[PDB]
Amino acid sequence: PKQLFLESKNSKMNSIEMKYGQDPAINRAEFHVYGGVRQSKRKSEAWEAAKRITKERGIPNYNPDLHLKGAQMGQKVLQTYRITGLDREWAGGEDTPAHKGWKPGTDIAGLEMDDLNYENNPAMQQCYDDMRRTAINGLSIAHETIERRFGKEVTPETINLYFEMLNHNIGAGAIMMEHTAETNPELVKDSYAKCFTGNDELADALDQRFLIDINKMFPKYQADQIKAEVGDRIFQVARIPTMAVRTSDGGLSRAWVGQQASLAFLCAYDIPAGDAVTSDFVFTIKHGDVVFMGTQLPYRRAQRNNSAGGIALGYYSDCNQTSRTPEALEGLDGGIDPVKVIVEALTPGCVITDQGWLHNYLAGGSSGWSNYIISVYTDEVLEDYGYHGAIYAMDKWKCGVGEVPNTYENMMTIAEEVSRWSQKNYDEYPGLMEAHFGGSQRYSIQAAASGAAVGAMTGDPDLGNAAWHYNTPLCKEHYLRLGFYGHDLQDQQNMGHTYSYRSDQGIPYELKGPNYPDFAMNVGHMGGYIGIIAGAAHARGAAYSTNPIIKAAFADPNLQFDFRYPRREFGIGGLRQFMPAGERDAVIPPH
Amino acid sequence: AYLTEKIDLYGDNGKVLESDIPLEAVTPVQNPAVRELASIFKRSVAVNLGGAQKALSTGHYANEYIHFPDIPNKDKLGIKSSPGGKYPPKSVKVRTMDLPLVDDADDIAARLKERLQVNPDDGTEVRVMKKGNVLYVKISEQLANTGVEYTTALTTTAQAMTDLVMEKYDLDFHASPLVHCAFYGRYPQTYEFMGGNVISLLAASCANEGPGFAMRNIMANHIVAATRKRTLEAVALSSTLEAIGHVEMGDAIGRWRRWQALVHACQGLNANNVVYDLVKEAGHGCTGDVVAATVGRALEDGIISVKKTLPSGYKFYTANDPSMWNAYVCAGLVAAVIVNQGAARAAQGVSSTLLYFNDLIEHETGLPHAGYGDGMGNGVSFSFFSHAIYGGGSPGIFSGNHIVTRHSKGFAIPVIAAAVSLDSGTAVYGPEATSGLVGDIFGEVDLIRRPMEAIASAAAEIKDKF
Amino acid sequence: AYLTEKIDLYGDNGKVLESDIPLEAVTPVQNPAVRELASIFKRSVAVNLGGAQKALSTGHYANEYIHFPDIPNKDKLGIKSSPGGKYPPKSVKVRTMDLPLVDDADDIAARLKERLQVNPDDGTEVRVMKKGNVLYVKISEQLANTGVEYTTALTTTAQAMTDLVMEKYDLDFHASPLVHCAFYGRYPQTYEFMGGNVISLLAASCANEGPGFAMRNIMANHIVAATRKRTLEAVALSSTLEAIGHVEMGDAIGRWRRWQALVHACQGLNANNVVYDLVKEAGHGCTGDVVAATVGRALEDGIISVKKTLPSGYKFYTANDPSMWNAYVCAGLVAAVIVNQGAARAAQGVSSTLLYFNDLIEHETGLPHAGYGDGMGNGVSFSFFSHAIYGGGSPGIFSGNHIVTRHSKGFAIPVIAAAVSLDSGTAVYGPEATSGLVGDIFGEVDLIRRPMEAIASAAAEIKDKF
Amino acid sequence: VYQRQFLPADDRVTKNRKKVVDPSVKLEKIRTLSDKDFLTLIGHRHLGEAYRSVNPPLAEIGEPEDPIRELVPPTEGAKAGDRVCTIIMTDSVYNPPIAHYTRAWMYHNRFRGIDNGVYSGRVTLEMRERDLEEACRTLFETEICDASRDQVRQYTCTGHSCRLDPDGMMFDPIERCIMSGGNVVYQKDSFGNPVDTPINMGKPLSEEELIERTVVYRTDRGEPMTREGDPGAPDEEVREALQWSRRIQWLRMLGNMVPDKIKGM
Ligand SMILES: C[C@@H](OP(=O)(O)O)[C@H](NC(=O)CCCCCCS)C(=O)O
Ligand SMILES: C[C@@H](OP(=O)(O)O)[C@H](NC(=O)CCCCCCS)C(=O)O
Ligand SMILES: O=S(=O)(O)CCS
Ligand SMILES: [Cl-]
Ligand SMILES: [Cl-]
Ligand SMILES: [Cl-]
Ligand SMILES: [Cl-]
Ligand SMILES: [Cl-]
Ligand SMILES: [K+]
Ligand SMILES: [K+]
Ligand SMILES: [K+]
Ligand SMILES: [K+]
Ligand SMILES: [K+]
Ligand SMILES: [K+]
Ligand SMILES: [K+]
Ligand SMILES: [K+]
Ligand SMILES: [K+]
Ligand SMILES: [K+]
Ligand SMILES: [K+]
Ligand SMILES: [K+]
Ligand SMILES: [K+]
Ligand SMILES: [K+]
Ligand SMILES: [K+]
Ligand code: NA
Ligand code: NA
Ligand SMILES: [Xe]
Ligand SMILES: [Xe]
Ligand SMILES: [Xe]
Ligand SMILES: [Xe]
Ligand SMILES: [Xe]
Ligand SMILES: [Xe]
Ligand SMILES: [Xe]
Ligand SMILES: [Xe]
Ligand SMILES: [Xe]
Repeated sequence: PKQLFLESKNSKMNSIEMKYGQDPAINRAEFHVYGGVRQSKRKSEAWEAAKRITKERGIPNYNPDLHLKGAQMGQKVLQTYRITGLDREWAGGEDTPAHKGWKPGTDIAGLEMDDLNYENNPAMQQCYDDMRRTAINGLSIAHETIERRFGKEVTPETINLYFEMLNHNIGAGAIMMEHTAETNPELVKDSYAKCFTGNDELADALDQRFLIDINKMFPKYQADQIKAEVGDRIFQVARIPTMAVRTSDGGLSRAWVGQQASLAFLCAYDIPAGDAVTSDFVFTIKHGDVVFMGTQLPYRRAQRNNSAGGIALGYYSDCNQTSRTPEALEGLDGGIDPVKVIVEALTPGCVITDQGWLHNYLAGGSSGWSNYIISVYTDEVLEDYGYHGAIYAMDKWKCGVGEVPNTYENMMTIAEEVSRWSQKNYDEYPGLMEAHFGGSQRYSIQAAASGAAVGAMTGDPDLGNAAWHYNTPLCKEHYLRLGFYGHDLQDQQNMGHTYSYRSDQGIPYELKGPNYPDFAMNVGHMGGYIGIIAGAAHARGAAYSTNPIIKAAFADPNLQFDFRYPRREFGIGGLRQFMPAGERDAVIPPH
Repeated sequence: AYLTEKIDLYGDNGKVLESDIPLEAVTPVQNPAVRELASIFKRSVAVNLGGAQKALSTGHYANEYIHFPDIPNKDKLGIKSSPGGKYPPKSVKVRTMDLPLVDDADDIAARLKERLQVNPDDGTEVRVMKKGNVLYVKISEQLANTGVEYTTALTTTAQAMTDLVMEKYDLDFHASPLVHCAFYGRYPQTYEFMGGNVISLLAASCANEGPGFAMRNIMANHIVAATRKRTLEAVALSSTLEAIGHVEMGDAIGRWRRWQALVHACQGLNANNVVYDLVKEAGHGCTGDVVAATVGRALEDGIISVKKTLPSGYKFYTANDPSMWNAYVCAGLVAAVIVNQGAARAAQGVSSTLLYFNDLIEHETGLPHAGYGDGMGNGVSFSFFSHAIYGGGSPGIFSGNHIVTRHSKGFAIPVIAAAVSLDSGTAVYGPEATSGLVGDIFGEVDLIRRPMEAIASAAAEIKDKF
Repeated sequence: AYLTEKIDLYGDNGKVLESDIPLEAVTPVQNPAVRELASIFKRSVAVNLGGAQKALSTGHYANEYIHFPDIPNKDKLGIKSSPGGKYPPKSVKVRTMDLPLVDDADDIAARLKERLQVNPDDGTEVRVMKKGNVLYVKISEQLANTGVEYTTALTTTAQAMTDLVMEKYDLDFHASPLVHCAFYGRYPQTYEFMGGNVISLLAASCANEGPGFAMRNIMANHIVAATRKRTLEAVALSSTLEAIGHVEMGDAIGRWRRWQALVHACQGLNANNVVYDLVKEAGHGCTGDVVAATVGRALEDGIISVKKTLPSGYKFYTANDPSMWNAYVCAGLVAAVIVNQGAARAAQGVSSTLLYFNDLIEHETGLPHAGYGDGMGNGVSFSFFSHAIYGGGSPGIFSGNHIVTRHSKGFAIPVIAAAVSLDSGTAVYGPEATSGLVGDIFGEVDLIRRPMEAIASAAAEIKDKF
Repeated sequence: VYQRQFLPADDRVTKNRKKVVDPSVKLEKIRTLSDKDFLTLIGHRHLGEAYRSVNPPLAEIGEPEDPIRELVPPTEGAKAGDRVCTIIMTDSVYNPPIAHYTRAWMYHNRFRGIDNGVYSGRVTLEMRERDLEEACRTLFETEICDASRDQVRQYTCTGHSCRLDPDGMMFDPIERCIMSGGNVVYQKDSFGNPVDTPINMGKPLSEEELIERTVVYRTDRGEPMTREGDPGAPDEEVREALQWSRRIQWLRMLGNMVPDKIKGM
């Protein structure tokens, strides 16, 4: 039974061999014989488009012949990529707002690096936009103020009218005033509002078009856990237009919903224009009873709520919906598969924090640092290493996932074996060593596979992530090289900070994030931690890792991005088959 | 030069507390009680042991409905955790723990004091409250003035609690992040110790609207809760905090120093019993009756005089003492709010009274209202942002640092404290809802709860210096 | 409990300054000189009268190439300003003015001191420097401690300057915004007094990375400029500011207090002459020779011992005193930078020495390096962000508050100060470029320029208290 | 003076690491380069050209009174005020006689006044120009430089992890380094610029020589750092590099929890 990177489980594709058309175990290659960028369909097409652009605007742009010392890019193979594990999927074939239904089990192979660049991939951009345009609030206080101050009864009928009105004004219309401007419905068709509740009788009394159905979206055991936390309360989940956050930031969401929800309360309950109660609605939405995807950031990297930088790792873990899919519930031979949850949750975890945030907010440029991150969700490499650690631990400790005692010693044992297996394959397959040519890719992958195995096997997220940092000596003392110049800042320091309680060192992994100082600057890490946190919770029988409200809030088929199968969605964007929201086609000239 | 003009300080019962006090003796740069008030806000924090214990026990750490779940019934979920169900599911407990913090509050307070104290008898205090659920902490001036910041009581208390709990119960390495979370909440992913269990009366040090605004970032609900709704004591606390804030902003300087000191003395300390006298005279009437009483008192005291009589008979008044006229308008402003919002026993109208008491004053005299535009300006912004969809909230959530109400130079927030003190429970975001712990714990500090008498006694101690 | 262990404090010439000093006597919570240093940073500001005068004169207000243009030759531009050219063009002057601020610096200094003074014998100081172009101001402790913030010297000086200039020259109403701009710059559109002419050694109070980081938001170039490149005095100033910062962060507490105090004593104050002795022994060598000297000194002093000898002959060492071992690694770290960057007289390699002195230490002993990961961690981040396209800059622009170098618990910034002090002028963003005014003005304060002797003398004054 | 042990050396690989980093061990010269070819390869200055300076000579810059500074003699480059120049080398993952972290450890132990960065694909060394030239004689002419696996390249450095070419040479996108008549020659300088005549580096070492002298562990040749069965096994049953790695992790974790926890450990 070969490694998954040499033979995918069901399609039997050889992901590494397909890059070269040569046995990846052979240490031999011919260089300078590919015609440079001519071997790339996307860069060749880009060159021809660039010539037209230069002629039209009068300023040169993309020009591959500018490559240093006459050496065009492409002196070696510009490898293509295969999305990991698409041939092992069997569910999620429903049509989505972004594309017709994917046929589960169909692979996406031959993608070029530029197809998985955040700048060129609308699925990756929409993934982030869906997170930041979301506003979540408890409605108890607004209903309390209406009943106690205003004097009107709140019933399923008034809640339904409130949601019909909020869905009319959140993106397009006006209700109370004469002569008022409105937005073109075509530009905001992705904007809407819903609610969820732990009260099954209330859920059954509402118009289901406005309901996030916990009983439908989740398996029984997970629905029971979430409903027990939500209790007899109503939570609103509103998504403002993607186009609106694209003209500003995610901090607009709570303010925007503050305006529209206040108006829908005024109109659904006939409250006079200017009544003092109005201020309680906006205060409740913006501050009184609110859940944010991201918290504010300090002056150097100043941000209001809902920027990728303020999103706690556990919130990135819980907005992923792989935890409620059949693949994650019975993929490990009829049993729960926490590894499927880790490897999927780390895909937006890596792409959003590294490409969406570190790159598209803190640094930038035309590359999107794409090849660094592509390596974590393609060709079954990290997949093979992760499953290797799980199978090893299940056989050694004779138990299931989440049941290996969470001792420091067991963490070290598993980490040593996964590091060994990662190094064994990079050493025995020159073609794989060349595919993941950057040391950071190889270093992050052995550290992530080790953490995934420890997290999935012990159910302990801090211990799972401790295994990541222990890979620093294991990697360094073997190869005598690690990653890029500033890659091991956090790895070195977290070998000590993981179980430290000093002021800015101690903090559970669920609540760490891109503002934890050690993690604020470098790629190839945060996404891995995000996957580990999600998998550790999954392995110990939990429905989420950090916030049940976030988990329920993203169980929604009306989301533009499919949060259940992110690796697949990023591949669909790679095929140019993902239609994002926010485009301004309705009000611009033809093209 | 010293503000040598003499004033009499009266209590809220309309009886003199101290006579012949130079204005200089009530200023924040001189008055020991006002200075001690700022010192108490800087050095005091509360530790919520009950909250910390609950967070660790159930996994509901921090805020926003966060929950790190531990599943004690894995074998009853109907799932297989082993391929083909070879091994039966076994539960684990990895994110929670039960520590008897509340039961051990007395010993915890002792260990916390030893860690915070720099030298014996340095004035460090730890008091057990709410039968062990809360500790009131006040660090020494020695510790507090080590560096330049005001957050040392907050930072040291959180680390001291975390370290002493890890040591006292000899916890294993797994507990380090969880115990840190029990006290710090989401710090350092958040700048604030968000959802933590170490609380200061001051806001996070990243939240100022400008330099020197720390003493202004205190909600009116906190002030009302700490003074237990005693109207003029809430006005005195709010006005005194705004007075300290204006010194730190650099506005109690040069040709504006007397103007700023008089706002504090006249509106905040019932100087010459003006506030009390105006409320007494017009209490059975409307806002307009306070306008009549304010103009009459300004004339009686020689602060204003008739300047010119227009052909219609309308008289323009002139300010013989412009800074004192402004201060009399500020006193009339808080009196008007007491009469208007006091009659309704409902705070909402405070924003309307702020606007129209000033507008009526100008139309009545031809003299500028409080702040030469800020009184009406904030009446407008504050009215708008307490009755519209755009932002804001009910009166009690505003402060001198809130973008909506920051503008007025110290005479606006005290009227909000007066109105919220008189409210009969007409709001949902009232003092009990937003400031319960603040009022129960910090309200026990005599200086915070009843500053009027403390300021007057301290002013009398140094009256002969000026 | 008091840190009673005795240390000897040595000067930069390797001769003892004070013997038998308890570690407790050099801590920021006890030492009067360290406490006075923080007090000086809080209360001192510089007024750039030359800059203010030039901004008003030419209209080049604030920063970023801003210019409010006044056109004195409107009739020579070839344009018509009247329909059909009925009336010839006439120039106007509406955004600029000429005030002799520098020529009147002496009288302005007297007026500023009187405005800032609370009481005659309060300690307020205003000194005229650079022939009238700059004023050094130090407000009194009375004014500085009125409220809770550290920005009072900045806010009061900007307002006193603006008010006194408006009054002295009896300027018309048009001048108010322009004179305010001459001192405040873009405030309040900016939180900072951006492009203004009132400067503090501290950063704007909105800029901290966390609570208690104010004393850490000071660039290494400022420290080097203030100590005029005297290597160990720059190390002492940087280490002392990091020591105060760590107290304010809450990290000099409980079971971590001794560890934190030893970092300051051993790396920052040449305790027991370790730094000097290591540099003396290995000065003619490489980073590796400092590693050999550090391990040898730790063994000689009984700080470490052989734990186990592996079959190959490699020995694992054990720390008999873990906090002192960490402190000896911190001392060896600054010695390593002095030897390595000192040989090249070029600061850039400081980030490489920070990383590899620690990495070599671990490989040599089997013991953890400084900060159990932070020393190598910051060696990595600091190296990366001083040699790549992503951000950062030259060594001198980093500080304890910079996201790249904040992590280490007080032992990283002092090595940057040492390296930049030894630099022969190899950078463009060196101390002269970023900290000229800081070094010329604040460098005149003896305590800032030469803290080592001041700390040792103050420690000897209170050595019998512990 | 305490005698350094440098790192655990229980086998051929770690003993090779110790030789490279120990400054008292002479690195054997395996090739001769003329001064013209040597300077042409570096590409910063040519033979007979005057050294450029970044600041005036040290004696003219008015160094302040500073007793510690007097204990550290400046290098000749520092005394002259030479520009700080960078040289970059890349070691293949396939059995090189020196690898990236060993370069940092060796540089910090053998050369004075350095700046150096370790990356997976390259290693920089930045020193005052004349000092850098002296250091480069060791980097280019001794046993730590196999012409086919340790190459000089200032940018477009990819190749460390790439498959070897048909001649066993490491890939260079700019083709600075080529195989001609069995010899490895630089047909362009370290910056990819033209050279008047190629710089001959001689023959590469044979495969068995490379395996004998390499500092890297490799699973394919049966010499991984962690062998099958080592994970979890007692310290005495694993490589000393793994016993050292486990110890550093235990002490960084316990020490950073409470420093006193590692006392006597
Ligand atoms: C008041 C304040 O809102 P909060 O009271 O803090 O929720 C502020 N908003 C605004 O200023 C809204 C301005 C636009 C709406 C009014 C247009 S007239 C803000 O977002 O910080
Ligand atoms: C370092 C700092 O930049 P400055 O040094 O402050 O210019 C910071 N940037 C970053 O952290 C860039 C992170 C992304 C680049 C590194 C990818 S490994 C920031 O924008 O605040
Ligand atoms: O070469 S560096 O490690 O500085 C950057 C890698 S993108
Ligand atoms: Cl409890
Ligand atoms: Cl806080
Ligand atoms: Cl006046
Ligand atoms: Cl400023
Ligand atoms: Cl600025
Ligand atoms: K070419
Ligand atoms: K539905
Ligand atoms: K709570
Ligand atoms: K636990
Ligand atoms: K007890
Ligand atoms: K003590
Ligand atoms: K103080
Ligand atoms: K607070
Ligand atoms: K009391
Ligand atoms: K001038
Ligand atoms: K003018
Ligand atoms: K004065
Ligand atoms: K400054
Ligand atoms: K200790
Ligand atoms: K062995
Ligand atoms: Na254990
Ligand atoms: Na020659
Ligand atoms: Xe990067
Ligand atoms: Xe390590
Ligand atoms: Xe990852
Ligand atoms: Xe308060
Ligand atoms: Xe008064
Ligand atoms: Xe400084
Ligand atoms: Xe020491
Ligand atoms: Xe070379
Ligand atoms: Xe070996």
